[PDB]
Amino acid sequence: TPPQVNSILKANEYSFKVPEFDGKNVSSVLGFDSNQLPANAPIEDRRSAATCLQTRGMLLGVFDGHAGCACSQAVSERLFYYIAVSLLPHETLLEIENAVESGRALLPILQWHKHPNDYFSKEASKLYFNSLRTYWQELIDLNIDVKEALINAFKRLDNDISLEAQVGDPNSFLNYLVLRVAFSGATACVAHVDGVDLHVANTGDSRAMLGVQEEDGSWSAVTLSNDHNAQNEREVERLKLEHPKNEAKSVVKQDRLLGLLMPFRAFGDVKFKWSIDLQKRVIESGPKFIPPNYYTPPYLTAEPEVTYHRLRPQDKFLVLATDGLWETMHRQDVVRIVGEYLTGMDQNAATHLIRHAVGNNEFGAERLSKMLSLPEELARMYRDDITIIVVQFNSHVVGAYQ
Ligand SMILES: [Mn+2]
Ligand SMILES: [Mn+2]
Ligand SMILES: [Mn+2]
Repeated sequence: TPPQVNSILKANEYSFKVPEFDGKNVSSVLGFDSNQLPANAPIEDRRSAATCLQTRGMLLGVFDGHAGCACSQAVSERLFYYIAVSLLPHETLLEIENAVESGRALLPILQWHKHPNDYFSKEASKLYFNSLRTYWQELIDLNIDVKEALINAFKRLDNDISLEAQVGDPNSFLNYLVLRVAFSGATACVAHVDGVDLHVANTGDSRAMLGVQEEDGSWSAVTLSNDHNAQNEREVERLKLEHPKNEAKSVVKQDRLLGLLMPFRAFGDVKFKWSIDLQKRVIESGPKFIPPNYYTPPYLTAEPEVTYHRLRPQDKFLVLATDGLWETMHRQDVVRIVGEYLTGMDQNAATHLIRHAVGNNEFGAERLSKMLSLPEELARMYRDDITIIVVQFNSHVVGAYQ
């Protein structure tokens, strides 16, 4: 039914609006819309959005999980904390560690903007907090480039995931959870926006795209991330020269890392990072396939490619999305749809994008009822998990920067 279509499409619909100060719109970001449509019964995509409280920037992110949702969920809830901590000066690190030790009031780090369906891990909260505390203690003892902060946050979260999987936990559920997190994988495409400065750290084949309105009113897509997959020449060459000459033919086979992985960068997936001996010892330690040509590991990295963009008055919005969207529509179509929607040319841009992606026959927003009527088993035969965040910028505030 049409109203059933609306009920299913709007189930995960979410919107946030940056509050006005003194009755005026003062942020470079007006707000954002986000939505998810699953293809797998337990959806393996994740979305996240928060505002830094000790620093000013806002973080938004999409994460495409595979081999389960454990790693996508973990990254969804931890990466922003790692980034925030990496962005803090020594003064705030000291204050946080002192409040932790002396048991005083904890300084707040992030204000999350999460749909009710989105959740944190209750059972792992203490483990995650302990790991992040170790991280910021190391940062203290080691005593502000945003690009390098993002890179180091990504790398440290991945390394902590590996170490936690190795360490286990006395609680059986926690012990199996750390292993599930390390053994599954997740992409991560994250935007950090501080006034007019926009950084995009990308790890995998999710994508961020800027919508730019030209002087004539037409719309144009500007890429802010490079899909890390077989179609990326620089990525294939990077993989090639990261290993000896004998492996130039096997590092990428059938457009896959070692003939297996579609994304060439991701969190978790320790099967492509750990040594054969470490994998064997961990598998036999408690609660199995070694990739082919696994000679000089690691082969996979979570380290992101970081792009920087100074927002301009013509930069109207930014679309973060998993490949569940980008595989369905051309970039130009995505940005044209979103721009026409936001210019009043559905009360949620991401929901409208989903409506187009699923119910499309040369852009006719029909088969939507048929596609949304399919159960878990057949849904993944026609579509992938779809996750979208549309951030709308405040062009007046952006132009105020000059
Ligand atoms: Mn996936
Ligand atoms: Mn996907
Ligand atoms: Mn439409």
